[PDB]
Amino acid sequence: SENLYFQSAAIYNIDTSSESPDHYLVDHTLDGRVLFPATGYLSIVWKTLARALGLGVEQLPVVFEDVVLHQATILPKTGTVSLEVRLLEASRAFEVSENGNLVVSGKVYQWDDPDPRLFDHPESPTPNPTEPLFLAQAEVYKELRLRGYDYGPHFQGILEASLEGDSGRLLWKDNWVSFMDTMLQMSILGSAKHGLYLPTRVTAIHIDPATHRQKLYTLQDKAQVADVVVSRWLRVTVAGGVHISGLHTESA
Amino acid sequence: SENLYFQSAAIYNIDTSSESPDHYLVDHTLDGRVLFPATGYLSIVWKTLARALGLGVEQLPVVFEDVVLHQATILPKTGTVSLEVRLLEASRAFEVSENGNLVVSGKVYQWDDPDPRLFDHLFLAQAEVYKELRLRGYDYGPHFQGILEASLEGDSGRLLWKDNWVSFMDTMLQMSILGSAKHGLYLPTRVTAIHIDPATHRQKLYTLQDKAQVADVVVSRWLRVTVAGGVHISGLHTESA
Repeated sequence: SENLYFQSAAIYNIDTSSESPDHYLVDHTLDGRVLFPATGYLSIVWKTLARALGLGVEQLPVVFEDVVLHQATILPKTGTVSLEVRLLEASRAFEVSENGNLVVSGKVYQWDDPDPRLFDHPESPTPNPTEPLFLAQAEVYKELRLRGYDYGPHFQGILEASLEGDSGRLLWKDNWVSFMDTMLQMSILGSAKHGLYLPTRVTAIHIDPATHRQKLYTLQDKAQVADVVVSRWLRVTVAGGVHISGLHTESA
Repeated sequence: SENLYFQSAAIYNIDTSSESPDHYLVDHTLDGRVLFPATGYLSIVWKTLARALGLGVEQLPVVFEDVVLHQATILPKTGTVSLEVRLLEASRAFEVSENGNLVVSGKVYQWDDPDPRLFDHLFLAQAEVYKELRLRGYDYGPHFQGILEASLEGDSGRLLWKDNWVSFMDTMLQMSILGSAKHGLYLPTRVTAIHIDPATHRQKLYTLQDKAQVADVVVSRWLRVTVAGGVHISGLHTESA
C-alpha cells in the first residue's frame, strides 16, 4: 500500500439549522446555491492547528500559504456536512476533505514573530486621482447581487465602500468567517470581470488577533468596525489583523 | 459545529493489481466478491498505532478491544480502495472509514508487559478443508489457504506462516468458521478482544521438514476463544451475509 500519515486530524460537523451556531452560513449564496465559504475552511484549519498546539484560536497568530480550493461544498437545507481537516506528518501541509474528496490543500503554521506593520494599509504614490464617492451598504450588496453574489444579512459586513472598490469599512461581530468573507467581497467588488468568479487559490494569509483588536474601532451606535484597503495591483487586501495576498478567482 | 478531534491519522491506499504488494488480497473472496478482510483492518490500525509510537509492528505487542465492523468493504473493479484510520484524541478509540463512511470502530492500545501464558494451549487435509469452506460460500484462493490440517470437528489444526499477519489471522477466523454447527455464510461483526504479541509468535512458530513455518491453532467453544501463534482472539461474533 501507499501510506499517508497525519500528525493530527479533526472533523467539523456543520449544521445550518435555525438554532445552530452555524445558521449564519445560510446567508452565503452564490449563483443560487449555499456554498461553504473559503474563509470557513480557513477557520476550521486554524481551529485544528490550535488544537494541535493546545492554544485558543484567539491567541494563535497564524499563516496560511499556497491555499488551493479544489471544489465547492454545498450546504443542503436539511442534514449536516462533515469536513475533515488533516495535518500532514512532520509537515506544515494540511488537507480538508468531505466524504474523502479533497476540498482544500495548503500549508498552515503558527506565526512566531507577528509583525503589526504587515497590517498597515498600502498607500499609492499619489492620492486618489478621481473624486471618491462612497457607496452605502445597500448599494454595495445590490451590485454584488446583480452579479450573482447573494449575501444575506449575516454576510453583509461591508457598511461602506469606495466607488472603485479599493477602500471601505467592514463590520466586526466576533465572526472570523464572515469578516474575512467581506474582505474577499471587497476584492471582488472592484473587479471588471463579468459573472460569478470564485476563489481557487490564495498565496498567503496572515492573521494576528492582537493587532486585529487594536485596529477595531467603535461607531456611535456601538458597532465595531475595521477599515479595509484593496490593492489589485499589489494583489493585497488588508483589514484589521488580516492580510490576504495573491487571491485568485476563476469562472464558476 | 460539533467538533471531533484525533491524535493521529493515516490513509492506506490499497491496490490489488498484480504489480502491487497487496495483490494477495484478491484471494479473499466471499459470495463471489473480493472482500477486504476484517484482519486487514486490524493490520492497518496496528500500523497506525505503531506510527504514533515510533515503532514497527513487530516491536508492538497490541490489544484490540470492543471491535465493531459496521459494513463490508467490497473492492471495486479498479481493484483499489482508500482506507483511513483515525486515533481519537486522548483515548484508545479508533475509527476506520472509507469515503467518510464508518467501517470499523473499537479500541486499540500498546500491550505493556505481554504475558505469554495467554497463548498457552484421522484429520482433514488442506484440500478437504477448503472444499468444505467453498461449499458454504467462503472462496479462498492460494494466498488465504493457510490451514494445512484440521481436526474432523474443526477445533484444532496447523496454520502456515508466510510472513503475512492478515492472512494468518484470517485463517484463525476460518478455523472458527469450520467447526461451527451453523453452516451458512457469516461475516464478523464484533470481536471482544484480540491480543497479539510478536515475540511469543516467533517462539510458537515451528518448521516442518519441507522448511514451511507453522503454528498450532486451538478453538474453544466453551471459552469463545481461538488461539494460534502469538494471536489470541476472544468473543468473535459473526452474522449472516
